[PDB]
Amino acid sequence: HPETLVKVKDAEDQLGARVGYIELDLNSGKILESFRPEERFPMMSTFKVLLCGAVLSRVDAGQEQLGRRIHYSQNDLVEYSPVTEKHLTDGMTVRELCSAAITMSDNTAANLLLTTIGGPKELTAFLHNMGDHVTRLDRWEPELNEAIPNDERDTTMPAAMATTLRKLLTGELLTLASRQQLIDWMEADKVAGPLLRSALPAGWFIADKSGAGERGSRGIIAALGPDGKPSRIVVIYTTGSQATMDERNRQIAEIGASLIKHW
Amino acid sequence: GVMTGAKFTQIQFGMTRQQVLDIAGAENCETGGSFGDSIHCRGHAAGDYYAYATFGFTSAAADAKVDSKSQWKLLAPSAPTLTLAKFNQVTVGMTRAQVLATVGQGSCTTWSEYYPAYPSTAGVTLSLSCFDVDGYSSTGFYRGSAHLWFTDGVLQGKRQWDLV
Repeated sequence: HPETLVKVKDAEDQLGARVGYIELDLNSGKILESFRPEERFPMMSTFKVLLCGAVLSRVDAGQEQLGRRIHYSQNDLVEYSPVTEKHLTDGMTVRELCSAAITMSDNTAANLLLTTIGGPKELTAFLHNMGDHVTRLDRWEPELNEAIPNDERDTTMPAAMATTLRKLLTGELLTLASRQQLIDWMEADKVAGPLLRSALPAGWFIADKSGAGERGSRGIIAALGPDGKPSRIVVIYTTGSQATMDERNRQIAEIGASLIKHW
Repeated sequence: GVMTGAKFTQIQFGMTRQQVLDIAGAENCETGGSFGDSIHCRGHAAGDYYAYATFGFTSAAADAKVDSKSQWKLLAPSAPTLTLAKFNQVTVGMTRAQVLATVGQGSCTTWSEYYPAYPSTAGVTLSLSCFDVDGYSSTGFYRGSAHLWFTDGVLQGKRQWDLV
């Protein structure tokens, strides 16, 4: 809706930084609204949905078990490990690591999962093979958040991420069980409270994943809709702003308010 | 207020669950789910989440005692002087005092500390985060840091990111 585009452009001028935006109809794939949809932005932790989609694809094909226990050690830990730092003795199952990576944005969880699938290059090959020739993960946590200007490593485009999220959640790529599990993890997101969720009315469905990075980078991908079911994909990225985390949060939340008001 | 580094230092091993909630402010805190029977308390927004502390307990009992303290972005180093050269001088087997003398007495904060045999100190584990002059950040990721970990007060390993 053009009022949301007005809000996105206003968020741009208030942050002093590029904002990328797309609304996709979930079932048809039709682009409903967009701004800078074919410019590159750092994914930050939004890649962890794609990571666990790859993990689930391995489960589908019998190459992985969600119940498999991974024992890791202090040398595996990287900055921001709220779940994994509490299970050095007992380890964590693959299911528990995807839960921690998606619902808590746990960085060690994501690195352990990257190791199980063979690394960022293999995630990129997975994306390539499902027809996304834009999104690329090149590094591990935490370096992938560096957001160097004009650096295409660890970036996506809003349109590419939106289309790829649609294929993961509704396409035939994942089995029905894995489609449901990935959506369930995203619906159980614990860390994106101040973003789209703060504008969401009662009775609506949302499954999302946020990200934050260096140089003011911030973003969210979501499947949301009224009547307790997802019916659109929304992707919002920004990078380059010197504004505070609260102000970047508020700008994304206000885009969400406009998105929901003019649904 | 929210959870803070001051509150983190005031909470001690052996405190009950109620003592922890009283110091942290229970409205900041949660248990269950991903955190099990630990108590997890949030501070200011940071990264993709919030500065936080996580307090582990000997059991799920109401009289359970703190046997583990973890934090992220609540503590800041008082005088960060770590460098890659100093990191290179840190050797497995060093005591905590030998490490601190090597990397700088004000370069480190406690990442996690756990007493698996509480109230005994046997097998105590300690993770420090240590920072170079501009490596610490309270709201973004670190830009020059090391993880140094100990068992029974003896350095077991080290890892660094972005030191020069």
